[PDB]
Amino acid sequence: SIIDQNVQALFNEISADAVFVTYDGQNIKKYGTHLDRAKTAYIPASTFKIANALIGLENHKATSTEIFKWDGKPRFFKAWDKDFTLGEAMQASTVPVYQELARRIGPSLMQSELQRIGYGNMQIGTEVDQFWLKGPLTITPIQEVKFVYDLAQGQLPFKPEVQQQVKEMLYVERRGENRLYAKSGWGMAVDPQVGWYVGFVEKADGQVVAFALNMQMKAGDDIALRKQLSLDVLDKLGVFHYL
Ligand SMILES: *C(=O)[C@H]([C@@H](C)O)[C@@]1(C)CC(S[C@@H]2CN[C@H](C(=O)N(C)C)C2)=C(C(=O)O)N1
Repeated sequence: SIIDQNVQALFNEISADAVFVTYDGQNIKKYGTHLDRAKTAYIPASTFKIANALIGLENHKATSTEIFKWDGKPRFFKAWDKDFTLGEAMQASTVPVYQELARRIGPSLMQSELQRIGYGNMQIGTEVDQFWLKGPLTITPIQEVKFVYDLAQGQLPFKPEVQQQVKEMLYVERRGENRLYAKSGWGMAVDPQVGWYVGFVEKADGQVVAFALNMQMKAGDDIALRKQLSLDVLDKLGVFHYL
């Protein structure tokens, strides 16, 4: 089609290895300059916040109303120097809040919950507040896309109210009837550094298009490029047209 061409021509602009995967419940579609990336496992980085919230709510280690208090030790960013709910930390990608959550879960529950749902290679090593940021946990774009697809459908192995709560922590914007949910990620502590823009689009007519951008990142890159590249693709596909 000409849709594909317009989509690929977008990537013909970008000088970084990238793949963009879509999943509608039937077919995987892959776009970008390095298609092989879709099958390659990278660290989830801050995309793991989705499964961290799920496991934590499912196992009574937090609620979506509980306030995670700033403990006075300044954080990497100044925007992180306050109190957060898990939903608020989800949009601000507040890492220390989600590290506290991982420490509340602990290594034994975290491991067995990840085996139970089959998330990536299901490997955490020895530091329970670090495995998604530096490894050994890794996951393919195809796996991320099918994961967030089931989330949107309520079909993950978690209580339906728990998926509903983490789902709405991901809500970004709606255009007329169509809803966009998304989570970004930048694993800087690894070589190569990996960028993520995972999420989905919920039509009003029930249908769901999950998506996963995965690209290589350089120190200094445009922190906004992951989201603006994904919205351009989704518009070129006709899944989430610009207004
Ligand atoms: C997660 O992947 C990553 C590490 C520290 O866990 C994290 C939280 C840092 C960044 S960069 C920074 C956080 N949010 C900012 C942003 O996107 N905007 C629009 C201001 C930049 C990210 C990231 O996803 O970019 N995640």
